[PDB]
Amino acid sequence: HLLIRKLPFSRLAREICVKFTRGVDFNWQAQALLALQEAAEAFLVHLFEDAYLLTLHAGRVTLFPKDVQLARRIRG
Amino acid sequence: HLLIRKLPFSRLAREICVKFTRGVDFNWQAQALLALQEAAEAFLVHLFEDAYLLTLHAGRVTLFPKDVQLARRIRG
Amino acid sequence: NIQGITKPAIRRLARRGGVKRISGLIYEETRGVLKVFLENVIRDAVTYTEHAKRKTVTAMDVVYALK
Amino acid sequence: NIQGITKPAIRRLARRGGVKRISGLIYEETRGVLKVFLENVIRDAVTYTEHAKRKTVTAMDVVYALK
Repeated sequence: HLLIRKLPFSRLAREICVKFTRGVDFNWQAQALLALQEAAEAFLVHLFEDAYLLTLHAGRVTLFPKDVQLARRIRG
Repeated sequence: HLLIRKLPFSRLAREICVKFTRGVDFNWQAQALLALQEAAEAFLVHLFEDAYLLTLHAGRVTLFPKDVQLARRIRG
Repeated sequence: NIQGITKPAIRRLARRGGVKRISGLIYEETRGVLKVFLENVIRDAVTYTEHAKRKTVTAMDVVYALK
Repeated sequence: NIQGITKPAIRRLARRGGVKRISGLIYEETRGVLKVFLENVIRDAVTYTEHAKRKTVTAMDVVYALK
């Protein structure tokens, strides 16, 4: 169940793709964009959980960017 | 530069291997055992660093098992 | 564009992630995190598309880039 | 056997890892961490050895199990 609107997520994806391809035209299967968004979301969610065990670990209850950054740093 | 003595590390490795193979005889190239130990050490060292950023993150300066366990949990 | 990922979406994602309260600075942080991830995956998806001589990014193409 | 990984070795490893002070309970924790890692890698090294019809674990065999 997707928490980001499909259209904002799709514009982004296209902008990103276009800033990489920079002129080479590619099509995206609707099922490619969808799979991507699942993965995009599912990554944010696990990343949020890990960063939150860090928060808790620091005695706090409010997620800080340093929680998210430590988590990423520990993932590699 | 290896911080665990090669012989204690080798007995262990053999015991582990034997508890898996459980009768099937395999030989270890001296360079297999060595490569293993490098990896064994290098893993402990990175694991120690990551767990220590956790310690620091908790305001502390003393590494606790919970630091090591969180780190592993965040690695997956 | 990136500001098109909205504050509310970020909180739902965090909520689903078990986060209870969040700093105001999470919003822009979370956007930084998603721009980078999308750039990595997309660049790879497209590269494998391109490699196979196609011009249409598939769902196994994306799935490869995740791997 | 596992108690054959000595307190001093664990501190040198931690020191190299930048740890400054450590709890007494690190020792047994670090041993648990190494037994598991060794069991994963070794079991894989040996499995790939076995697969290739050899009876001698090589250095690329170990290197595969790390991958």
